[PDB]
Amino acid sequence: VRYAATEIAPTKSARARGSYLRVSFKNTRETAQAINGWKLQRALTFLQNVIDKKEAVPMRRYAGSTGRTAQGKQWGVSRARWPVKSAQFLIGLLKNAEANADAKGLDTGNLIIKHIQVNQAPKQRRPYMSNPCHIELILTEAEETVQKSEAVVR
Amino acid sequence: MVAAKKHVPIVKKRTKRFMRHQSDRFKCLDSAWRKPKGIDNRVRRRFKGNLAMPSIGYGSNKKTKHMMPSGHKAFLVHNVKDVELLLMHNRTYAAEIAHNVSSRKRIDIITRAKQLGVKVTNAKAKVTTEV
Amino acid sequence: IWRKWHVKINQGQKRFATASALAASAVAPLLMARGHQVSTVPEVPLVVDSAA
Amino acid sequence: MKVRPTVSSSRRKARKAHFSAPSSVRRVIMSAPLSKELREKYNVRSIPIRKGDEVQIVRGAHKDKEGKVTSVYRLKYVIHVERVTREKATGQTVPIGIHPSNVVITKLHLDKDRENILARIKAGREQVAKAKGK
Amino acid sequence: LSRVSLARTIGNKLKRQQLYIQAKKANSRAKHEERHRRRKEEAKNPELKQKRLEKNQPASIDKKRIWDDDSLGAVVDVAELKRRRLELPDSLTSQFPNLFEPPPVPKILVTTGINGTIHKEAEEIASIFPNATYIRRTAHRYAYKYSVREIAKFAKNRGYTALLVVQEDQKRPSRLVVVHLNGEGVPPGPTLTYTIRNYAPGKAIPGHGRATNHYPELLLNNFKTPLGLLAAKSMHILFPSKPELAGRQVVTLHNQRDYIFFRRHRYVFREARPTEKNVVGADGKEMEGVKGIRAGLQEIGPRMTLKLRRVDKGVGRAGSEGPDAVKWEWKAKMEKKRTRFNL
Amino acid sequence: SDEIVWQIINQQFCAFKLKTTKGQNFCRNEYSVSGLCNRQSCPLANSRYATVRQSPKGTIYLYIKTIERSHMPSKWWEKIKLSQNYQKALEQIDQRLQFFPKFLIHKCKQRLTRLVQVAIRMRRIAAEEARLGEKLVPKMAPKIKKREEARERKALAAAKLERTIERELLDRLRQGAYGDQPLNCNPQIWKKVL
Amino acid sequence: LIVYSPEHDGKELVKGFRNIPGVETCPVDALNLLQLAPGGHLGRFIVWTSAAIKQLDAVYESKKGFFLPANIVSQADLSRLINSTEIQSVLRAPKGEARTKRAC
RNA sequence: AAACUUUCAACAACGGAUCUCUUGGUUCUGGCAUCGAUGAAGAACGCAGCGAAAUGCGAUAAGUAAUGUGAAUUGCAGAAUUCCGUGAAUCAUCGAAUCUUU
RNA sequence: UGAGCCCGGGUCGAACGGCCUCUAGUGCAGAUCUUGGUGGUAGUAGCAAAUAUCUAGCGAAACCACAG
RNA sequence: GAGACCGAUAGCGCACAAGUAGAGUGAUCGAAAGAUGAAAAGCACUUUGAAAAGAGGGUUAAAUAGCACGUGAAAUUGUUGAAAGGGAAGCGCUUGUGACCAGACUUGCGCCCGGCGGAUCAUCCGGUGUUCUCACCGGUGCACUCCGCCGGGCUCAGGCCAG
Ligand SMILES: [Zn+2]
Repeated sequence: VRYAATEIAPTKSARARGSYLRVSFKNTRETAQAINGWKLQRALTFLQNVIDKKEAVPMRRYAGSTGRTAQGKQWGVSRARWPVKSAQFLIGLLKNAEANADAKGLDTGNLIIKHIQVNQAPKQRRPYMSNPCHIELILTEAEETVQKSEAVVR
Repeated sequence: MVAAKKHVPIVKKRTKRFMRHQSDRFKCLDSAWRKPKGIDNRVRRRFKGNLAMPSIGYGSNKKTKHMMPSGHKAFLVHNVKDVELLLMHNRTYAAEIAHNVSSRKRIDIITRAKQLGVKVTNAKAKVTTEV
Repeated sequence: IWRKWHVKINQGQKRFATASALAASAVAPLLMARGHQVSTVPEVPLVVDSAA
Repeated sequence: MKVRPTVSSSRRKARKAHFSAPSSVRRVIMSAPLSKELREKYNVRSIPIRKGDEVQIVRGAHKDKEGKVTSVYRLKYVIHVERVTREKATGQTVPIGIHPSNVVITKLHLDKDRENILARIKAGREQVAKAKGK
Repeated sequence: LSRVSLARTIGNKLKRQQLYIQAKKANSRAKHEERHRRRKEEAKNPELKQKRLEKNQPASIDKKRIWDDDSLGAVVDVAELKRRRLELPDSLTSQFPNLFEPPPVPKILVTTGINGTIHKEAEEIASIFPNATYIRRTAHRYAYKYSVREIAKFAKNRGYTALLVVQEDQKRPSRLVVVHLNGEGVPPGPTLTYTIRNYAPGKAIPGHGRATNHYPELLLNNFKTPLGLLAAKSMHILFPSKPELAGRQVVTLHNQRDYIFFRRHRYVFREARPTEKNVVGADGKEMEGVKGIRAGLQEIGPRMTLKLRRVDKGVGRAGSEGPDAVKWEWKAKMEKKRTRFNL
Repeated sequence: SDEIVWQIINQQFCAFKLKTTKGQNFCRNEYSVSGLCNRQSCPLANSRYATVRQSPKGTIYLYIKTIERSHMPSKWWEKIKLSQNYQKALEQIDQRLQFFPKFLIHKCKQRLTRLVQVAIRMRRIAAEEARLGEKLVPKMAPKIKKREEARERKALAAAKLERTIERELLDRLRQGAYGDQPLNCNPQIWKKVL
Repeated sequence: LIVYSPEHDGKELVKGFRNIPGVETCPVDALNLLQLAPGGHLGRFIVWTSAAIKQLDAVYESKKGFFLPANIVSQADLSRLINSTEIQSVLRAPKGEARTKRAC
């Protein structure tokens, strides 16, 4: 039969969650998609350089025509925007996962963002409806490589 | 020699199911067949390139109706007394243990059926082999 | 509430049905076909003495 | 089968009467059987339980445990036996609520009114024994 | 709200939900205020933090374990009873003199069930053990059905040390039967039946490796019960005693709360990157001697989980004869308490 | 009144009837010579009847029912022991069921044949399971399976497998378990340890 | 179903059969079709008394406007009617068998 | 190349269908006849340690007396309050009383 | 043939099914259908009751068989 | 006191704060809203931080039962994997490719020797129940007969597809 790709060891990963967060789902999803797959320190610098104004976040699926500058040249997207609150929430969850990895015993210099998922939260019943979200990110260690030994003769 | 009976070859006139018209487009429409009742419905008028409707000409041979590919007919069993009813029909019927039968009763049915020479379709149910 | 809940049956047909049921009760294959365990019963109209 | 027209076999009314009962009715409901030795001694089968009785638990995960009843919580329909306790998360030892039907009274808290109850039950049982004998 | 359920006191769902929400707000704010104040006083006085940490320890099921107050089923610690006797193993070596004068080099025969379909899985499980050959049990569908006792006698006559039977469920490995064939005039020995539950081949593991022909070294961890010592010895005899250390390959059987996690890695002793921490020792940090030295590990073998289910005297139930037919049998009622472990 | 009880059984209700959706009805009655609900095989609607049944001892008997004991449900059947010799048992069935309907005779011979074949098959099967030693046992119950899954998850979380392996390998490296000039590690690594 | 005569057996036997699950009691003068054919299925098991049989002879002559019905068939055994010398003698020779061999 | 769109599978969401339950409704049947100027129905204000709702009660205020039972009440806090006793109880019964403004 | 029915795997936790009869508030794709939930428009229009441009934060509605 | 009634969009508007919340100057109008667990055992403690939030860890049979709580559908959404496409998608018939899944006849009987053990074998004995001639026990033995079991020998029958 076919065997699914087994999960990485819980001693090599660190998970952070945030539920019923009062930030917009679309902006948070686009911000999470921008930082998906990166190294941890690179994501830290990008979110801190998008909290204070230098760097842009491109939008691809939930893309609204707001700004058209050169900061989208590196992403190849002509539509770029700068959500702020989603960056603060992602920053808070990233330091939460850093604290979890430090407590668990992981090397915090080789942490990469394995996966980050933004789901929809229940809508706030006040016709104007708020769009909260859940965020679940899992950081892992960089994959370690061991040199083989030459086979023996018999 | 233990198998099903000698039977005429099993011929299925149609293997696909008859899907309801426009049931692939709407999620509110189940795929179970409903006869179209509209006057201009081209499925009902039997235009070319449309869905066929179920007809009595699609029926199966009476000598191979209700018959499994092995040649047996399915006989639902809930206990050991039910497989004992197949003592004289071991070559025509196969035992199908019901879905709500417990594990030990399933072991009892499988053991008796093997002794009677009756095939069990779901003998790989919640049991396992101990050495 | 003024639905027809009760059924009027002729008393002759009811007495016919009661006599037919009494006659059927004296037949033992009908007793086992109804679902009664009478395989140790010595006679199907099982008469016991009144002194018991 | 019930015959008296005042009795009700309604499940709804029975459940309402059980779960909305006064404290004295709950006392009557919260009864426990006597031990074998006490049953031959007092000719009484069961008595309403009270604080100060020494019981043995005969059902549940705390079977064969003995102890003195230190609380009769009629509102929660449970008794609290001595040393049959638990541990909370913080480490506090809370009592475990055991139904009085799950215990057997090995020693009674004998006062005057309890002796009157035992005498009345014994008198009724022996007068029915006389009625059965002749 | 730690003693009272609002669902059992308030008959209105919405009122109870509002009350619970207000309770969560108040409790979270008060707990954060209390912890901030506590942290400020730890900053003022850095001494009572150490007493707080050494007094308020987190709970663990391993420390809450219930022992007994030694014969193959007594939940006792052999090392601690030994240290009691120094300051009542003998029953194990009396019952199993073949397992407990060094054992010879092992030759392993690995097979399957009767109409087995796990050929690749059994071949990989055989490739775990050095000097192991996989032979199918039935050839075609309608051939002779050899029994485990017959195969055990056949492999005993051909010099094999042990026989492994891998039994499947839904085309996946489910049970492992280990029979010790012994040698000379000794009959075939004890049979240990485990359940394989979480099986994944090396390919399934992300970032994996290919094993070499070097003999691995055994890490049999956390076996204290005499049953656990028997299981550890049964796993020890299957492998050669002298490992070829040129190929750094380690086979780990770690027992935790009756579950034996089986892994296989290859390792390298490297210098620590400057963001890595020193390896913390057991019951006290700063592993003396290897500060700045760390072991890099790469999975080259299958991840499986085992649980010892039966120990038999002979080759299975049919083969064990006398009143000492079954040595040990797992029952679910023995795991009624979550702090009771058989190992 | 064989016909009248047959009409009542067949067209209204019988407690021994198993109605299947596959084109055949079955008779749950133990004295039915073929487990099929039809007119000739009914043990109730036929006053004279004959069947063949096997005792738990293994002795096979022929049961005969007459009309003159039909009001005697405790005395319905006379039981005649059939021989272990198959041909002699066939002739016994022929001799006792003389002048019976040919359907009953034919079905009695067929039932005796099937019972002897089942006995031989049972002996062969019992020998094979005695030789092999296999036995079907139930799988784990869903509550026990859920318990093992949850506690294995907690044990895997508490195991800390890779950290334990790395710690034990470093411990083996400290105490000289690999010996002087270890083949495992580089010479500079062994120099740093000392 | 226990059928008794209340004049000759009394009604004290009703009390002794009440708690036994399944068993029912009915006087012979007030027989109930809902008890003689439960579910509409004929053939209830009945334990009579001797006085029940004697008054069962008695009470079917006491119903005004009702007499015991005459059947439209005298001999209900169809095998006795067809397989009898009376009918088999006048029967013409059979025109075929139960199974017809296929001609072409 | 990458990005986007569509379909399928696993997992995670949203939502509250289905199943099972029920101190509720609804319909029928039986016994009985009892509000108020000796202040009714209804409205308001108050009475508890923490009372938000509901309920009970009226400055004798989650009640007093009398009778009966016989050892509690209980979410937390308190009692030197009661256990061979005219005696606990958010107990039951109920014949005596108190009964604010309308 | 079909409306449908039976079995396997997972989840789940207290009841349920076949057959013969009886009974009915008994079978949905639509009714500008009722109630609830959820979308494209759309992070768009706009910062408006409630809660002259760029950028943060907030954020609809008409319309919608499927597409030009 | 009951029922061939309804079962939380049903049944009274109201199973729960219900003529309540709320609307209207007023007469009046009038909702939505049930289910943790057997037991709160309602998550101690360590550690992020300002959250109706996490990670370890613990209770429990179970926490993917955590007062958002039995089960947990669809519409709609996110992460991962695979495939296809940019002048509509969707459907019917028929092969092909890739991935995944299943696993075909359930695969037997009869003869001929040798050994062993039982019996329906012995016109053997005793007992029990009976439909009174059939069954069932107990004890004897293998001259005959019949069954099995073990070791050899032989023949036959076997499911599907091609030429
Ligand atoms: Zn029939």
